[PDB]
Amino acid sequence: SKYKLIMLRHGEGAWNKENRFCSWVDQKLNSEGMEEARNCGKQLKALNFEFDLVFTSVLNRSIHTAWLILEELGQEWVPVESSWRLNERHYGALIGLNREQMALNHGEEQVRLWRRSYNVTPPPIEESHPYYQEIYNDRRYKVCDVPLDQLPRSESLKDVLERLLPYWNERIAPEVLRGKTILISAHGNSSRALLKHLEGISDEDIINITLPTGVPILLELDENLRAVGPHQFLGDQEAIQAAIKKVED
Amino acid sequence: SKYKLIMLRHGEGAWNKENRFCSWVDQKLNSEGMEEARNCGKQLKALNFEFDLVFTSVLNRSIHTAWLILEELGQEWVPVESSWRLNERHYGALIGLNREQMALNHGEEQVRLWRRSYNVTPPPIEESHPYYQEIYNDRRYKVCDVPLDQLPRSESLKDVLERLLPYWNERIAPEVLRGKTILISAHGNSSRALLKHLEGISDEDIINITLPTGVPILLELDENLRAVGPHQFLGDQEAIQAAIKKVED
Repeated sequence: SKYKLIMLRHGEGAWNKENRFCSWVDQKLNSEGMEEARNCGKQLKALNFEFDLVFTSVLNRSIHTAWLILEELGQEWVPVESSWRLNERHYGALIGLNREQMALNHGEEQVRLWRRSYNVTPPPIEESHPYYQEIYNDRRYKVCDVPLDQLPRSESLKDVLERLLPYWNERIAPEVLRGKTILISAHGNSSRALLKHLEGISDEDIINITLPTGVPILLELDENLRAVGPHQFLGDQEAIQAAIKKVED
Repeated sequence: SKYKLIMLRHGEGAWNKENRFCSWVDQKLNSEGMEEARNCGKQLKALNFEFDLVFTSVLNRSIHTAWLILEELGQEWVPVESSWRLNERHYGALIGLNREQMALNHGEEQVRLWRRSYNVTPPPIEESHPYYQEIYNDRRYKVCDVPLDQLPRSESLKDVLERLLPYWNERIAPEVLRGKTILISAHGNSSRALLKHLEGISDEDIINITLPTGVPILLELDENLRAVGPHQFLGDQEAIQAAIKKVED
């Protein structure tokens, strides 16, 4: 492979356990999630990875994961760049609720698509939503490449890929093609959407892809930046199968 | 005034109490050095500071200081930018040695200059210094705005100001004039050189300015980015003397 890039997702937290979607709520990593980031950094140091640039989202759990890895690598000097286009999927009005609360207010049949389909967008988050203010009042969203009102109020995995692509093509890809070793600290859907694009996965298969957290996901790309072969999880097989088992269902 | 800018320095280490100059050696902050960064962040949060951009050096103690402040401010998303031109003063061959040792190899009168003068450059570091490789083998310096061999091998307070100016003028100044609230996590001489320039301090008076660590240094600039008065230390007026008196001993 002419190029190699590493990617991973932070460890999910308390909400994920209760089957709730943190989404764009800027929750901090818990003890377990901070341990994953460290162990991941140790794993990369053990593989002598030397990064030249780092890309993260605007959500602090993404960033803190990157910081802990850089500290473990002793590469805190590596430029770090953040963007909302790398943010987790915006679940709209479904933010906060568990599976049962969703079926109750929207319809079981209706809820199925929203979590298991590739292009069905959940209903938009509204002024009346408990977390509406906390997201849009945040001044980090007042300095994006698009005005606050032009940002997502809900998203499908397809939507995510569509606002992520611009960032890959305009900011990240040029750096890979320039010989740089990149690290991408992302989220569940963020990383999922980028893998679909680089690996050419169908709309039907993208849904079933396994994405363990706290695990380095190595991608070997050719001259067109298209993945050569399957992405590989780096680290000991035990730690991997436990992580995989954790993102099941 | 019309513009504002916050500067500060990291807590000194063990070497500094042994009266040794860490200089460009990339030492990590100690327990003491990290608590200062946090308390400083808490002090800024307490003052409702909202930064739009952050500048640090390439030495990790500078960076970690910034990260701890951003975390305390809940502004981990603020872009961070690092440069060697913000690095601590390069003390040349004097890196490592203590007072007793410097004299033993150079002379009480000759060393008194290199430490208390504004323009006398210490001898350069030789390829035989214990810390030479540790500094020039590092890849963080193989990606600077000037080739590795062209980096200072020692410096005077004047030298520091001369390689810092290009970065103020070209990178930071434009952002201040653009309405942005900047934060600069620097070092002893770095912060000293910058204040001298912006406040128009003499070569003799500069030597005596008291630069407490872990303290927010507010600077109000006019339209020409010149100091509109003297810089001011912010925070609990109680803890501020604990900072100055400690720096004065």
